[PDB]
Amino acid sequence: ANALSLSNELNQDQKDLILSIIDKFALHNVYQLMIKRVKLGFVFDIAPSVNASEIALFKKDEKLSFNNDNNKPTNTLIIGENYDALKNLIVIESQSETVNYDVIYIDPPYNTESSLSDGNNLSSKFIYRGKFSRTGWLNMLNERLRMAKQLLKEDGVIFVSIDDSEQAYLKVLMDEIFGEENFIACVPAILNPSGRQVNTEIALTHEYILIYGGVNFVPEELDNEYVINKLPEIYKNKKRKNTWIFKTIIKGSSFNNKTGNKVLSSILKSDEFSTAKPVELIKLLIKLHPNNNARILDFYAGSGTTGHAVMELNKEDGGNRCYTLVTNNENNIATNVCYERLYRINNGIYTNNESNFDWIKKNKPYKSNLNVYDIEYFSTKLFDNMSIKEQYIKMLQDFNIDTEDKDSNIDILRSLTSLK
Amino acid sequence: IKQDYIEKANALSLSNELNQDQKDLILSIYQLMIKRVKLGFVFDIAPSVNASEIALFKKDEKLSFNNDNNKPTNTLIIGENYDALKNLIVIESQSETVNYDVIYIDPPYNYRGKFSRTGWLNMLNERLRMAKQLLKEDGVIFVSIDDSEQAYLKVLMDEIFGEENFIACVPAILNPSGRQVNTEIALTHEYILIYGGVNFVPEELDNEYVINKLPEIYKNPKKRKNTWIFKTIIKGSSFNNKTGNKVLSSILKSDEFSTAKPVELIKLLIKLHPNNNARILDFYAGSGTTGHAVMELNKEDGGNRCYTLVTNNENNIATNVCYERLYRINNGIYTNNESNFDWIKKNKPYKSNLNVYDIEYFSTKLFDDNQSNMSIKEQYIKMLQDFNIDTEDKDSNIDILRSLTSLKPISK
Ligand SMILES: Nc1ncnc2c1ncn2[C@@H]1O[C@H](C[C@@H](N)CC[C@H](N)C(=O)O)[C@@H](O)[C@H]1O
Ligand SMILES: Nc1ncnc2c1ncn2[C@@H]1O[C@H](C[C@@H](N)CC[C@H](N)C(=O)O)[C@@H](O)[C@H]1O
Repeated sequence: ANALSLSNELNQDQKDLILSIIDKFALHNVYQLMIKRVKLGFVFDIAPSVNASEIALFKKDEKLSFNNDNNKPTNTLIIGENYDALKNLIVIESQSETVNYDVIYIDPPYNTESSLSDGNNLSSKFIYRGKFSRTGWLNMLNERLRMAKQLLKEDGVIFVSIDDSEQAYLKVLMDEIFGEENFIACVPAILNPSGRQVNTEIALTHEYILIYGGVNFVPEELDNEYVINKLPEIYKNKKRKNTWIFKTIIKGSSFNNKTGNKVLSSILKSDEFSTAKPVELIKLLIKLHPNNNARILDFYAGSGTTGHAVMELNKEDGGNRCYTLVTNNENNIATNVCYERLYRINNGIYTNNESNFDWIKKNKPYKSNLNVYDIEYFSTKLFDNMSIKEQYIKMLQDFNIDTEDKDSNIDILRSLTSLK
Repeated sequence: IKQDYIEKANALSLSNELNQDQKDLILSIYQLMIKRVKLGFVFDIAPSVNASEIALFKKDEKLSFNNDNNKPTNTLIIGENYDALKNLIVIESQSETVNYDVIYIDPPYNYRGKFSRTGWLNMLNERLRMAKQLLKEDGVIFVSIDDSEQAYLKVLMDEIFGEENFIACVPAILNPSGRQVNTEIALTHEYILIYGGVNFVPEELDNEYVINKLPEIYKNPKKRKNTWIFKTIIKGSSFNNKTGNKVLSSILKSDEFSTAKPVELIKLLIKLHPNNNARILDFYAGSGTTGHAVMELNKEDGGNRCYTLVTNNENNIATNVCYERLYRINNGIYTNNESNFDWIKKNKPYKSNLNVYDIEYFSTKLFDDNQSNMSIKEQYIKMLQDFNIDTEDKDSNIDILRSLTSLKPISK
C-alpha cells in the first residue's frame, strides 16, 4: 500500500491488478515477488522465505559457558545457522530493555563457491533456495541484512567486508535495505599490499568495507596516538583533544591479511583455518562508534576475530564492550576455532588443559567470560507445548531479562520459524 | 474455467527460474506472474532519437592546426557526445583499421531519478553501449567514478561489457588529505573501473617509472626487462586532484575549471595498454587532460599515440578550457599572440597537430531540397576525408543514404 505509493506509477496499470491481489488475500511475501517484476531499478528474482515447520530457540551450553570475572563485560557466542540466530536475537531484544546493537561487523562469504564449500547451502554446485550463483548469494544476504537492520540501533553502524566478486551488487542491495541516504563510505582495505596472483594477470591488493550508518549516527574521530602507530602511511602532517577524522583508506603493517592469520595460528596452534581478518582492522571500525561500551554483533563470526578485537580494544580503550557472535560449526570451525581461540585468549589454557600455544607465552590472558548457546529445533506440529514455553523463558532469563511479566505467545513462536 | 488451462501450464514445467514455493504462489495467487526477472538494472524509456534530423561533423579550419607531419594526428569534437559517438561509429565502419585501443572517460556524478529518461545512469547506459561499439577486441575502457556511484556503474558495465571482462576496480587515493562531503568523514579515494574486451592483457609497468611515480606502492630480471604487475592501488604524490588542477591553471592562467584530473593518472592507464601507437578516446573530455597525457606519455615513452576528444560547450568549457589547453601546449603561446603564462615558461611546447570539428544538425526533408542534399552529401564525404578515409566506396547515393539514416541526434 505505502510501498506502492512510494514506487508511484512507472507501470501503474499492473499495480491496479497487484492491489487486487491484496483484496483477495501471508501477503507481504507475494507483494515482494510482484514488486520485483514491475520494479523500475535494480532487480532480481527474490525467493519467498517460506518458514519451515520447526522453531528455533537458544539452549545454553553450561559446560562450555565460562565466567572468570563478574566485573568484566558479559559476552555471547551462538553456534548454529545465523538465520535462526537472528530470528532469536530479534525476539530477545524486543522482550529486553536497551534494545539493539551499537555496532555490527560481518565478514560474509565473498565468492559464490566459497559460500558452498564450508557454509550454507540449499553438493556439486552452489544453490540457495532453488537459486544458483549470484541470485542465491544475493537472496542469502538480503534476508539476513534485513534482520541485521532490525537489530541495529538508530545511532548505530553496520560494517561489511566484501571482495570484488559481489561488492557492487551488495552495495546496491544494501542501498535498498538500509537506504542510499545512509551510505557512509566504501572504504578500501589494502590487506594484501604485495598483491595476489589473479587470473587476469593483475595484482589484486585491496578489499572493501561497506559502512552504512543508522539514521542519526555520526562517526567518532580517531585518537592521534592510535593513528600514528597503527596507520602511519595515512595520517602524518585546536579544541579539546587532538583527533583525526576517519580517512576512507585502510593500509598499514597491522592491517595485513597475513597478520590476522598469523595471530590465529599462534593462538590456535593450527593453520587449518586460513581466512582470518586482522584483529586491528575490526578494532579500528568499532573505534568509529563513540560509545566505548558499545554492543558489537557479528553473525558471520568465523574464528572469533571480532570477539578478540573487542577485548583488545577494551584493554587499550579502557571501556567495557560486549560482543555477540554467531557461526555454524561446519567442520567444527565454530566449535573448534571460535571456542579454542576465545578460551585460550581468556584463560591461557587449552580446552585439553594444555598450555603450549605461543600466544600465552607472549601476552597475558584477558580473563573475560563467554556464554555459549546452541540452536535446538522443535516441531511446528507439537507447537500448534510446555517444553517450548519453558525453554523460551530460560533463554530470556539467560540474557538478564526480568521474566516475571513475560509469557510465551503465539506471536513470538511465529517469529522464530526456522529455515528448511 | 480458464484456471484449468493456467494450472496445467504451471504443473508442466518449473525448473531453475521458479521456486517450488514460487510455483505455489503463482497458482495460489497472468502474464505479469509469468514474466521473467533478469538480474540487473531496469531502465525507463530513454530519450527517443530525432527521426527528422541528422548530425554531421564540420571541421573548423581556423581552430584546428598542424605543426609536424611526423607527429600523430589528433582530434577534438565539440558538442553532444551522443551525436559525436554516432558519427564516430560511422567513421570507423568506413575506416580501414577500425576502433579504439583505449577509452577513458570521467563522466559527471550529478533530483536525478537514475534509470529514468534523463537520469544520470540511463544516459551513461546509452553512451556506454556505443562506446562498447567503438572499442577493439584487445582494448580497454577506463571510467573514473566516485565512492557513492561506483557500485551502480560497475554492475552496469557488468551488463554491457560482461563480468567475465571485469579487470579491476582500482582505488585512486587522489585526495590524500580527506574532504567531507555528504557525511562527517574524510573521503580520500576515487575508483577506476577497468574493463577490457577478450584478448586484452594489461601490460606490465617499467621499474623506473613505477619507482618515481608510485614509490609508496611498489616497495621491494628473469625475462628481458624489469616489470611490475599493476597493483590495484594508486597512491602517489603526482596523482593528486589538486595536482591536475594546478597544471591546468598553470596553462590556462585561470581557475575557472575546478575538476581537472591529474595527467599522471591518465598516463598510468594508457601506459597499461601494450602497443605504443594506440588510439585513445575520451567522450567526456572536460579540459582535455586525456590529450595532454597522451602527448606527455609520447614524449616519455617515445611512441606515437593519437587521441580523440569530445566535450560539449556546457559553460563554454570545450572552447575556452579544453581548446586553450591543447592549443597553448602544442603552440607554446596563447591564441591571442601572448606568451606569459606559467606552463610554457617551465616546459617546452609539444608542437603537434590537432583538428577541431563541430557537430551541425540538418533537418530532414532538406534532402527534398536539391542544393541542401548535395551540401549534406558533400559534408558527409568531407568528414570521411578529414579522418583519412579513401571514400571510393560510399560515394554513391545508396551507400550515403544508409549512413545518413544511422546518424540521428538526440531529442532536445
Ligand atoms: N548461514 C551461515 N550461518 C552461520 N555461519 C555461517 C554461515 N555462512 C557462513 N558462516 C560462517 O561465517 C563465517 C564467515 C567467515 N568468512 C568470517 C571470517 C571472520 N571475519 C574471521 O576473522 O574468521 C565462517 O565461519 C562461516 O563458516
Ligand atoms: N552529453 C555530454 N556530452 C559531451 N560532454 C559532456 C556531456 N555531459 C557532460 N559532459 C562533459 O564531460 C566532462 C566530464 C568531466 N567531469 C571530465 C573532466 C575531464 N576528465 C578532465 O580531467 O578535465 C565535463 O566537461 C562535462 O561538461
